[PDB]
Amino acid sequence: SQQVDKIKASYPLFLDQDYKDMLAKKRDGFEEKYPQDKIDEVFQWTTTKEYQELNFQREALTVNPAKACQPLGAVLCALGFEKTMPYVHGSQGCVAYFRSYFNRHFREPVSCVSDSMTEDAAVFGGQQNMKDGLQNCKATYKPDMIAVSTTCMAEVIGDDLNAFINNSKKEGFIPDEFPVPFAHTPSFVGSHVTGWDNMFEGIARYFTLKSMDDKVVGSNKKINIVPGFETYLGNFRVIKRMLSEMGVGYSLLSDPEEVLDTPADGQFRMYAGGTTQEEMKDAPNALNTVLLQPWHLEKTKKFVEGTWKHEVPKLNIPMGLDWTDEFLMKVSEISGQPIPASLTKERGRLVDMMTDSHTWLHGKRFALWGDPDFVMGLVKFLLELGCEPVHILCHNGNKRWKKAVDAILAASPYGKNATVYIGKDLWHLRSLVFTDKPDFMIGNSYGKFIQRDTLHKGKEFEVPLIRIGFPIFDRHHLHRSTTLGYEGAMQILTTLVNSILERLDEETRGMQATDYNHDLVR
Amino acid sequence: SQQVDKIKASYPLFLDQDYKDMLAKKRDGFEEKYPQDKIDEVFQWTTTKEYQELNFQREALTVNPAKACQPLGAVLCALGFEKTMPYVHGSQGCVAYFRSYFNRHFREPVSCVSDSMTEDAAVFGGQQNMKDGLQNCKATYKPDMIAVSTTCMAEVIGDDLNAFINNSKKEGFIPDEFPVPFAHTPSFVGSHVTGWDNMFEGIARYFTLKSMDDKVVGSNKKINIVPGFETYLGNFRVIKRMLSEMGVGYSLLSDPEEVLDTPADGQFRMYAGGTTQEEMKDAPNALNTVLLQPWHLEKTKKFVEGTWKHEVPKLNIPMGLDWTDEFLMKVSEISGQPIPASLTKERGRLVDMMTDSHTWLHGKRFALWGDPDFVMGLVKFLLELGCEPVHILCHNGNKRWKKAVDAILAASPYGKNATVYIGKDLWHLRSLVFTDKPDFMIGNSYGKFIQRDTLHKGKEFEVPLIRIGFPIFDRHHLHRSTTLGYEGAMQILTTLVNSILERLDEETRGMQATDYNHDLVR
Amino acid sequence: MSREEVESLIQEVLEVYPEKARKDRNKHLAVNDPAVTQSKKCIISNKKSQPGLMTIRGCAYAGSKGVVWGPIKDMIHISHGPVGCGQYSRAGRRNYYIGTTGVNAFVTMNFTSDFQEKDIVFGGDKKLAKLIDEVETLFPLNKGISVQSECPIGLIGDDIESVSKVKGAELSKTIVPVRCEGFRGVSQSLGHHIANDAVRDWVLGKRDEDTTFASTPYDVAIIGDYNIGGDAWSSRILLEEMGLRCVAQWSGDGSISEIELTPKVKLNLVHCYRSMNYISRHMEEKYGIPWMEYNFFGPTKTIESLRAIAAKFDESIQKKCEEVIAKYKPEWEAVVAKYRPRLEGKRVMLYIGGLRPRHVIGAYEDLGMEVVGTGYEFAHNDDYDRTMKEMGDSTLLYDDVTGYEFEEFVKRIKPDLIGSGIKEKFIFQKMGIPFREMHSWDYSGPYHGFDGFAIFARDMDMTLNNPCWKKLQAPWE
Amino acid sequence: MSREEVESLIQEVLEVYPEKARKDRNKHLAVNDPAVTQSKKCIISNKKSQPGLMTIRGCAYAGSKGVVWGPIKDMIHISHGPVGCGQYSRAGRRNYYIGTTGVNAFVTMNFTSDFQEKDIVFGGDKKLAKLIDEVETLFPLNKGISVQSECPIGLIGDDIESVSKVKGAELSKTIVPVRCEGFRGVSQSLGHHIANDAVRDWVLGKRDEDTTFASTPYDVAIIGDYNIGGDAWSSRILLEEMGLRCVAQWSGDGSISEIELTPKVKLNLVHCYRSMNYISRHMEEKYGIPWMEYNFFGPTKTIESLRAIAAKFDESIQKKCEEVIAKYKPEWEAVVAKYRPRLEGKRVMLYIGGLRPRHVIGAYEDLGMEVVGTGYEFAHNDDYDRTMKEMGDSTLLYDDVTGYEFEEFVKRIKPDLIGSGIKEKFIFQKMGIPFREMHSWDYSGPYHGFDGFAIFARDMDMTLNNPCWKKLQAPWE
Ligand code: ICS
Ligand code: ICS
Ligand SMILES: [Fe+3]
Ligand SMILES: [Fe+3]
Repeated sequence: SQQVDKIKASYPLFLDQDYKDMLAKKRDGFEEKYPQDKIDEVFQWTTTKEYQELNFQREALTVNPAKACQPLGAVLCALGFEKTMPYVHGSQGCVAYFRSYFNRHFREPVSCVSDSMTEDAAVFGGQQNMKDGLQNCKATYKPDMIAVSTTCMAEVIGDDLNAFINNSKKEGFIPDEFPVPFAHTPSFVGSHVTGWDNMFEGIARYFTLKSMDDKVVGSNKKINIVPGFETYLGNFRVIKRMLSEMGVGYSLLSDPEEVLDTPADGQFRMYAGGTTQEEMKDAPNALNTVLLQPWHLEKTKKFVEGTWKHEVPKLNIPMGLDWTDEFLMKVSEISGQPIPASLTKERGRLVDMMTDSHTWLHGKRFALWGDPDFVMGLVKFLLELGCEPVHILCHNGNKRWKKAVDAILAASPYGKNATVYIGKDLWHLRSLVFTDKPDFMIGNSYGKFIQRDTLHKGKEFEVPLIRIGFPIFDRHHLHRSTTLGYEGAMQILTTLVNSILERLDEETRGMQATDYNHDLVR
Repeated sequence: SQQVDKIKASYPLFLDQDYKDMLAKKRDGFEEKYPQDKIDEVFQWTTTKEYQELNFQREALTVNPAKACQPLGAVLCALGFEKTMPYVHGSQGCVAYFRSYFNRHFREPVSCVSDSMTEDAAVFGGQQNMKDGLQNCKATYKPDMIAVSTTCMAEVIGDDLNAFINNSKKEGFIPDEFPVPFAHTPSFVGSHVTGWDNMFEGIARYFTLKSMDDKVVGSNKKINIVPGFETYLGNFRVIKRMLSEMGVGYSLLSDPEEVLDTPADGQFRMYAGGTTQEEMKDAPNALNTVLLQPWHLEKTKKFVEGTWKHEVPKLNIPMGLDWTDEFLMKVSEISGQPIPASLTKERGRLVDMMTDSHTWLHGKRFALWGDPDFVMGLVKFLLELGCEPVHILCHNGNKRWKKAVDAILAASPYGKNATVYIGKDLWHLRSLVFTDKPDFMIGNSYGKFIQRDTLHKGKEFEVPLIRIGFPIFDRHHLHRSTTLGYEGAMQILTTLVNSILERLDEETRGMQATDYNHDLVR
Repeated sequence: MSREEVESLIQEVLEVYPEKARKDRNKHLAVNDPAVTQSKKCIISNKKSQPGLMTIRGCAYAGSKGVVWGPIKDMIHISHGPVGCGQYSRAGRRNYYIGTTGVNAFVTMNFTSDFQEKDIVFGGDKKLAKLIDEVETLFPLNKGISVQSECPIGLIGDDIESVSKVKGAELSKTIVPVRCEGFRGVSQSLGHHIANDAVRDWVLGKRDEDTTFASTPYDVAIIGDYNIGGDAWSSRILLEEMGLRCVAQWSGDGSISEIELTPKVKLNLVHCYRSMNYISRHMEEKYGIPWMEYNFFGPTKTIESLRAIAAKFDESIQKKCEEVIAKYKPEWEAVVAKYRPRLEGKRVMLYIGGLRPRHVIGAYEDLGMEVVGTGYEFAHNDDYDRTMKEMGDSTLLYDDVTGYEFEEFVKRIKPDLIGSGIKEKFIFQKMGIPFREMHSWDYSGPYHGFDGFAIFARDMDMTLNNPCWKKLQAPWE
Repeated sequence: MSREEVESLIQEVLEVYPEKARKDRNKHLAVNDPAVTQSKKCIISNKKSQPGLMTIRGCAYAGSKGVVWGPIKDMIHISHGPVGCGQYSRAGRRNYYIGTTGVNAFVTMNFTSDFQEKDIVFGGDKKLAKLIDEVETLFPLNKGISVQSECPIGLIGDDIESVSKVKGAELSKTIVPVRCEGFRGVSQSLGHHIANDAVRDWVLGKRDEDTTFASTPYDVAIIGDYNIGGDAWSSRILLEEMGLRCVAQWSGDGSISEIELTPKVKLNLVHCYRSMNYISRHMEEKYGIPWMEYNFFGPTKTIESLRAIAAKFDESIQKKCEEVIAKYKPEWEAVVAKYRPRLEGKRVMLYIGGLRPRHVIGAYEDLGMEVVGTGYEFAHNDDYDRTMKEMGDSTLLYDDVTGYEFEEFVKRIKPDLIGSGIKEKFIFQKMGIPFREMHSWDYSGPYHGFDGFAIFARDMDMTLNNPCWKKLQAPWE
């Protein structure tokens, strides 16, 4: 039943007595459910150290991974170029999924097309799909450029993207001068960040490889910035703002911030902003190229150093105090621009915030996961705050990255209880946060189920989730946040300390039991 | 006892069995405590409609007020002027309290001095205190200006600030040219916002009353901005940024944002930033004066219109969508500057966030309190979101303000269940949120005790607190936030929708009980 | 409205396409005439999508793993292949269930083989066998395993059928191989068909020889309700109030024992014909169980459905049906009285998957609303046969609509409300048109049944009449 | 060291003052000599503050309402006057208690008469009477009412004593008038004295004729512990483990019945001499109860204190004392072993109210730390008498230090750590010097007793050795 003045949705509607009785009847009569005592015993067992040993002996089974496939990264990279249509050569279900994933993270329209290869292309290839799809896409959505990636169907059958596109051009399906960069993005290799790297290298090669003769390093007095796979609009914005404050000429290559933040003013803008083709053509003339997320920009680094002849600086991701300092100093050295007083003051304000919340931050134990560069930047900032990373997980990390993170940890006393895991998933992490309980988790929305499980063990065992990373599906507008630079460090510090204080307030709220510590002033 | 490797603070140390037993022994043996059944019965009674009827019959007793005394506002206003020392004529305990209050809100040093009047001044006045204090303050802290307010001791004995300061100047304690504006700030009248108004009017009069002869309205091509009592640094910053984007020349009068946000770089800066004396002297030459918080800037309005001859626009506080629009349009009309495309895009982005979050915001019921302008701006924005303000409380509001808020409420269907209370305190509001339960509270840190009480009734009766306003003592760095303009509206929208979703996640976390609704995607 | 105007609009929209794409897309757009019964003569459906045109369709893996098999709570469903497919589909669909996740229910988890290059080159059958052993060790209370093939499985020479047979015989466990590779078919619909075939071949008949389950003349099964937001529960309560015993519901909040018990029921109640007609027809042939379509969207359809279902049984059930209708009448009448004045006259366009574009029209009409356009991603011609008599004259029909087409149609028709999926939502919100998600119910619901109707009406009012839609134009421009 | 260097620093700091201010402030700054036990010949204290110099001192009302009376949990304390005073002092001091706030405890609430202009002009006695009636109606479980006068009450000639007497007789309730107007005295200290007088006159002797309380030779009262962060509880557990019975606890977590029962104890244990010496001496004269000062800051002081207290009773208590000391020895020994190497050699400056600047020194020395400077807001000359012998030779002493003075002293001395209140914290954090709040324990604690010592050591280490302090200089500056 419903009351017209207070209508109830599924929660709490299904807690009504009639629904509870009906569900109990269903369970008892037809579900053949394991007895509740068995369920409790098995759950308790899944929280144990012996279960963790079994769980970490896994070799073939992956449970709740913390990564996606390459073409998602390729699509995100393609979205950062002006009037560019991401085009995925392969099956259309992949594109439906990529679009919905990005829709739910950004709450914004995401444009992407496929050439809808079917069983027929499994024996004849997808050349006809490519020709007709390029013609249809260009005619219908009027892009200035089509950036081609691949699904695993196309990769397994070995579709030659270069030959297909060249034949499409010769046969008049699309003009010969129409830019169609391409990249092979096999989903059984690496992850979404690798797909971003491959797509970016493809675009850069397409625009610069054959015209290097008239290129002179430093002639345009700019620094190229490659952000990598970035899902916080504030990060693009803060890099632009920081370079503008220094008076440093720059070229952000793959800038999707406008197309992912269009206003709601009565019209649908399929394209907005983005790196122009002229910027990509002129990039080799820059002073140097800075890679913001080097640990998944390796192929791009190889191309930029080998072909553009730029001496790409060895810089970490500009996260936290020290790495932001190092990034700014390297930019100052490259451009000859001094670091202005505004950035010095902003740095001092971040230090001020640190000195204030240090008493609440000190010694807090964290489990965290995400992409390699983001994870290592977060680890470095946590060590700067006097916090203890305990479980550091990166499903798509590698041995070299793990060694670098271990060297970061060894440089600080606060890294003594930390362990870095690569190739492990969120079921592994669930076991870890049961058997070596941290104070909090920092990760994406998939950590909410771990918080649910730890609460099921008991309130004293619950590990609250702090949502930083990608994807974030169960909160609104957090994609507007910043994690890079002093501003990002400030936002992260605020989030962390206020999560700590919110948990403390929750634990001390009980009247006449724990509220002796429910202080007004913290 | 303590374990050296896991040391416990008061919570949870005092939950140990030995401490529990000792406290039970203390209570049983020596406290003569009412039996727990009586305590439960009285609490339950305090949650009732009959108790609320008794509570709202109060005429002489105030419990948990939601306002402070005038000189606190006067000190905040004085802090906004360059190298200015707030000087409170009266008792030193008041200054200790003002400084601590602002320290805890801003987490920054707050400079303020007293002339330490004692019982001797109660008999013979505080003229000598004024002379010696002005001399000592100027000699020691080297201010460019001393802004004098009063505590209630000085007001009750009727100390003539004008005569005292003039006598100090003639007798050589301070130079005759040294600016010493003053204002009577009686704490038994109005509240802290009234003190801000009085101090600002005093400073403006001191700098402009006697030099009006050569003043020509509009000759400096600027608009004066008076922010009033403002405790969000983001608000000053957003007003400055928005006026700079429009290319509008402006003069922010009483700008304390620099002195309340100094960097931690190894030196203590007692003064920083602030409105200059030249700006105050030249203010009458502006095109017009805009008051950001008109409902406590009445005396300032009288002086600005009567003496400067500025036609002060009738504008609401620039909060929400419509009032930000109206503020920008009035500024455009006054300055002849068009509204630029950046502000149009920012407005469209706020509208986009509204459309993205409307399904979760719609129909949510709120109790809120704070200062009049802030409260009415929040009410207007909540009506724009499709939310239902239910209990609107302003302890320092008046009848005319209440009528204006009632007219705002009547203009929207979402205001039909709203009631505006003036002169009521947080004990009244506690009764209201028990007997007509809203979904959330929006207010300052004093609402946490109401959340505690509602939780004590039961989890189903708990009303979570959303901390917006002043003071905020139990979270860190929220004073950096913004509430004005499109940016402030965006921040508030994000806070509200994510508070809603966080509560929903909490209520649906129980495994096999309510987690059927623990959705990944919201 | 104004038929000739609508065909004009169809032609003007079509002009932008190249000739092959234009000729193809012309067959997929028709102006409705309720007199027409054979929809093949007007609109074409269930064809391949045009490359490069931004279709909304999914793949067969979505239709099988995402739709049919995934909701089965007490089984573990393995996404066999590279990491993407299981990750993008993890918990994206709100097929609600009661269980202890990770212990005895597994719906919102993502089990995958996470194919690497070596698994592509040297095959993945041995990895599959080891994975199944790992599943058994780590999730002992699971009641069966399904293997949902992604694209590379079909492309490379993997044979998951023999692995499933061998391992299932070795561990005495039901292991269901599903060849739902995403390149098969043209949409989610062949995914439905493949999944139904897997159910029939590996699960449905396990208890053909077992006769220990006690049956009654009032035994029914709910087929093709996936319990989005609790829809199936909100329908089941009405059915049981009518005096029927719901032995099984497929597949939302479904368990493998319920599937195995289905052949023992007296009547199959089919909600989604598109996805479960295959198994319903099979059950009628092999077990003699009749089936019927029903509709619990809005009070008129719900009342008609309850009366027809009760008519399939004795007089006592019919009396109970009249009692249920009488008991609920004031609730939906109060809903209508409160929300019809706020929605009367408003016009809606829809674009959804295989069933809901026609199934929800009755509820809109119960709120005095008109559906001026509807269409499907992957429906078949029988679905359009039902839709045309459901829809009014001169209304627009679109099959497998492209993003550009739907945008142009909306810009011309200018409906007051659009109901579609997540990939269209923000487009039309930017266009300033209220939008309700009609797949996930915008994380709201349930909408089925009398209790669902109140939520439906509240949601449509709160979105259609929201103040945000009046603020898209800045006062200065 | 270098006594001459410190005296020169005092002179150089003083030069900026005008002549009268400089001459006054010269008497309040001294270089320590432990052999000098007559501090009056060396430093002066408990004098008026110099106007305009930014003192740290509060006022009588803070010393009475904020310090002595406010912690009494089962009474309702009325801030009589305008709104500011009660609001700024509401829950600002962490005097912990067990109770049901708003029902039978009222510590963190703010009851006030909220004086308006008409109350200033026509007086406030009638408003006070009506307020007391309203309190009785709305908080029936309150066990007494105190009236804490703010400045205007003394200025307008209001007679709160007669109102309190009349209403208390009318309602058979204890109503305690306190004339703690903020203009009285020169600091919180006269607030302490006024509050103690109110306790003596209106509460302490209510049970002089009552002989129904059963007493033992081991009855003690804790006087002058306000239970900051639970300090008094962490001390009470040690006392009870020694075999004593703590009848009363003034005033943290205190109740009015405990105050009334205090005259029945055998020994008064005074923690804060400065605030409660008045009532302790009164109790000795009137009831013959001896009193003694103790110190539970750090293992050395607490061991000495436990032994001295046990020496006042028979041999069984002394045996229990040795057992308590033995039981706790490994805990504080482990704390010392862990944290002394991290803090050995570090130098601290302090500035606090009236007791702690000398009481915490032993705790600092137990971690191998030196107090190179200390001072008081409102101490008296007996306090400096006690302070000099505990501070090192040629250390700096400052009474009622101005903000400028303390900043200059810190700039010269450059201690490794400063302990003071909230108004100095961010000043010295911006100067890059670690700072611990020594009033509120930085929202940490307790620090008293063996359990408190571990928290103290962890706090000092976490702040002193925090990495933030090494980052104040930008690498490009
Ligand atoms: S199964 Fe089908 S697309 Fe019948 S694949 Fe799709 S939960 Fe739709 S119109 Mo999402 S044929 Fe169900 C459907 Fe309808 S996922 Fe749901 S809403 S009634
Ligand atoms: S009462 Fe006094 S200022 Fe003795 S007014 Fe003050 S809780 Fe201080 S040095 Mo705050 S004479 Fe207590 C004190 Fe000491 S408030 Fe506390 S820390 S031991
Ligand atoms: Fe959006
Ligand atoms: Fe600060």
